[PDB]
Amino acid sequence: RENPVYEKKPKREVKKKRWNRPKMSLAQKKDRVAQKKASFLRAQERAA
RNA sequence: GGGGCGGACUGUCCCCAGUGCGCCCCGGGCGGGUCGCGCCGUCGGGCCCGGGGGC
Repeated sequence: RENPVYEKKPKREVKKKRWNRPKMSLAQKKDRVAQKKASFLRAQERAA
């Protein structure tokens, strides 16, 4: 009842560090499947 | 399409291969959007701009 006013905590500058994985692009996710197919083919041609 | 810097990720070649991203350097090719200059053409427009036989 004496001092009810609220004071915001001072803001500290961010170092701009990303903590979570970013979204990979179409080129990356297409190269991934291309090389997956290539790897499977090259493994199977030997395993046979 | 290249190089450098930093980094994030993928693949049963993976000691290796491969992809994107932010910055810079790029020698560049492409076209059109804007502006400037030069040249060409107009029985062009400016009462047919201005200078030295017929209406």
